[PDB]
Amino acid sequence: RQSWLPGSQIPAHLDTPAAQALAGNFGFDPLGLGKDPVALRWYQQAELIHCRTAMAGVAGILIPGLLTKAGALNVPEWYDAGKVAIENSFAPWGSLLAVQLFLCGFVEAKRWQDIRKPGSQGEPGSFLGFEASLKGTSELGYPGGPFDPLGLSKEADKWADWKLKEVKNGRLAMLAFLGFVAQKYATGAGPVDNLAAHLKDPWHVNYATNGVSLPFL
Amino acid sequence: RPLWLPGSTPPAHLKGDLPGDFGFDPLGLGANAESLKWFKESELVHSRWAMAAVAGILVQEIVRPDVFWYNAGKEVESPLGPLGLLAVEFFLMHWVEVRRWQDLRKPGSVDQDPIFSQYKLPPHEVGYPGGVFAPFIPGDLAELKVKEIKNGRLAMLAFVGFVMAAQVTGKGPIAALQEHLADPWGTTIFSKAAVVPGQAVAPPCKIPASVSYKGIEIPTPCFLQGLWP
Amino acid sequence: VRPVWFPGNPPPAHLDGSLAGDYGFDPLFLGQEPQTLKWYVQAELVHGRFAMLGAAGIILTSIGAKVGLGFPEWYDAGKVVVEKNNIDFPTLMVIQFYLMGWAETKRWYDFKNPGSQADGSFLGFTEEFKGLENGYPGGRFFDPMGLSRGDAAKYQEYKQKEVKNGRLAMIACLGFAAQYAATGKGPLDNLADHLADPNHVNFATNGVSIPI
Amino acid sequence: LPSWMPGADLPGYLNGTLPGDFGFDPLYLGQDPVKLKWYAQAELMNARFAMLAVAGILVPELLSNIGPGAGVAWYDAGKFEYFAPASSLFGVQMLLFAWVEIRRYQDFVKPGSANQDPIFTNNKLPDGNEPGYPGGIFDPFGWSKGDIKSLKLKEIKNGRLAMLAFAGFIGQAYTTGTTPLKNLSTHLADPWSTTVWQNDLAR
Repeated sequence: RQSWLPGSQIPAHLDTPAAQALAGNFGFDPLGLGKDPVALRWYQQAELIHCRTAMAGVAGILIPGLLTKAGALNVPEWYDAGKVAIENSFAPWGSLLAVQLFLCGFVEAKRWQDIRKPGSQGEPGSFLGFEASLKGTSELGYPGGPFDPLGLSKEADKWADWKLKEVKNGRLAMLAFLGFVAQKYATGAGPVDNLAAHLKDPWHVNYATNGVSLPFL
Repeated sequence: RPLWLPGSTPPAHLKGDLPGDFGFDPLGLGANAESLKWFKESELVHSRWAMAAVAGILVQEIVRPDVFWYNAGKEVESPLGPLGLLAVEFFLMHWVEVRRWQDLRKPGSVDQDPIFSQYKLPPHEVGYPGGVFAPFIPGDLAELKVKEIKNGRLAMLAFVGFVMAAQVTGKGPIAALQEHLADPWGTTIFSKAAVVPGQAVAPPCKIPASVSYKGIEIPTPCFLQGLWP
Repeated sequence: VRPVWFPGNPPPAHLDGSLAGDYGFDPLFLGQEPQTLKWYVQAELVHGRFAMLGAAGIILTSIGAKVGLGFPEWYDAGKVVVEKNNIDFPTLMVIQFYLMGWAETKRWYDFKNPGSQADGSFLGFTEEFKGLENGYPGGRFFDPMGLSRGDAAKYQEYKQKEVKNGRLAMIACLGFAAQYAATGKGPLDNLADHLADPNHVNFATNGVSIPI
Repeated sequence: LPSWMPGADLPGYLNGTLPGDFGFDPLYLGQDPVKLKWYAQAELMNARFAMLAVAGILVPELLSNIGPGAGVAWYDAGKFEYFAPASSLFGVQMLLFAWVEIRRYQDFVKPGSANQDPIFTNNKLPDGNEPGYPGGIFDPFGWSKGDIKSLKLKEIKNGRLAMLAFAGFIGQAYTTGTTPLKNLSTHLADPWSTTVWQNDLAR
């Protein structure tokens, strides 16, 4: 099948109905961290959450960051917007972080009780109307009802493609974010600016000439 | 059967079916069949090219002398834009060549005039379109193919000889030949250069250097001037 | 019966004659195991090819140097041209390493799995990224002239002449190295000098070769 | 079978079922038939749109060249009063877009399920629905006689054509900083010097 490394052998664990049926599989675990299936499923869930959050974050960075080059939507840099917004704020950052911590912990508790026992949150009466749609969609990591509100799941011929493009774009988002932070350390300027620099000159605007990435030269 | 070397023996794949063959592949290049077809095709193409080019250079030097055929590139003037000439050339010739290539890869597949469906070229081999292309034939295709390949290889020789003679004398080949006739002994590369353990001598190149057209300033190096003797 | 490099002594066990240039020369038994032997076969082939390259390049540049054509001497051409143009050591090195790593790791995993490279895991390709022999990847590209698919006897002869010239080129490149490191000069120049006087322009007078 | 490449190998799934198939897909972007239907639909859409767009960008400038409410350049949009700000205009625009658009989607998804005016229940579009070809009152002039072939064919052909022309408009605008009609007039003045290459090299 499609393997990250042609010629290579498939990891023992990575070739099973579940693995080949999970997503985005190319026999890539040279550290064999998935020789255990429970750990493997747990890590699939972790990777899902990471893909989603990284996609969200990289959008929130690029889009306003790109349009600040445009006239409107003049926005400060992302690694400084913290200072900017806390200046323009109305509440102390302590209380802000505390409340957002509470409200994230609640939802995380729900997700976690589910991943512990899938049919956990359909317990009748535990809420007033939640349990109705508060039940898994037979695939741990794809809640239903309001989640997937536009009925994109009632068309299975697009189901696999949705899953695949989700995981692909998520992995790309994680990678782009790491590039962001790395270049903000090395150069320190706007990502769009590093972009424009390497475009105005590829052959000399690069880590190869940053004098830092490769210090021995 | 004639052989390029009388008294010798031909190779295996070289049989004698192809026109103008003389069992000349001392390196057995004609081993594989598709490669063989490709090479015959390319030989025919080059032969016709060299024939056209040598005839043109000859008659050009005859009719309009004092305009260096090697220098028509710079020395040409046209009211039309050079960009226009190169563009039209590239386009239309790209078309003809890609059509011939489509033919070679899928034989007899495009022999219809795709606008004038009435007009349609009859089927034929490769490198032998015929039809309207051959509307006038005195004699036999057998001898004609032979004469074609003969004159084509000869024209290749003539062209490369013109190139070297122009790189060593910078003259029109006609005047260079007049020179060679004028002096039977001195108008020889032997009289012009030699190599001996003592030292090496090579005659000086005649094309000076990079020549400047309208700003481009083409760099013009000699063909491997280093090993000329 | 094959000409043994040491006329009179019989060849060892693993040295048989199936390969090109089997003059029975492995006095260190480095090729008893067939894995290691096929391995060193591929190694010798690539090295011979590199040496043939290097000798050709050096000799041509050296001729261009002696003739008044401004070509530098090989051991300087690198620095001189990189300073001439607007090149950067880092960018050149990194691009070079990228491309070489790709091609070479592909050859590596081919040697490992002898067939999995023309498996269409490439763009669309097959019947060309599949090996023909250990270190003989003649397909439509590596043998586009297509001699490997004709006259197997002539093909064997070509393997023979290839490995012969490869060994010769290896030796000659090391020649060049010593020539220059000793005479602090140009190789072709040393040649011309020994021509001028072989009796006296030679290592016997170079006063370094023989340290007496 | 008119092929985009005479003598080439057409992939199987392309079968001339839809108006104007030449077997042109060197990337196999429609092997999945649901994708294929989606893409033929969106193709017809974008095509007809580019048609109407090129029409009403060409006509206004060409009439401005001669003998009237305005003669502004095509991409110079925001500059007029129009007795109202663009806000409410684009508002009502998108509302009505929504209605009949949600019904276009209905026609595509559940065929034959939207043919009669729910108000004018008597008024009712015909039953040969063919999602993507309502006709009927959309054919209020006795057409659809010539069977369908040339109609659908020339339709999709001119649609792809207008798509290309629209893109070229964007190109000349962005680069030359001028108007397509003027770029045309210039190349007319001299083709031998009005070339992309001339312009990029000068740039």
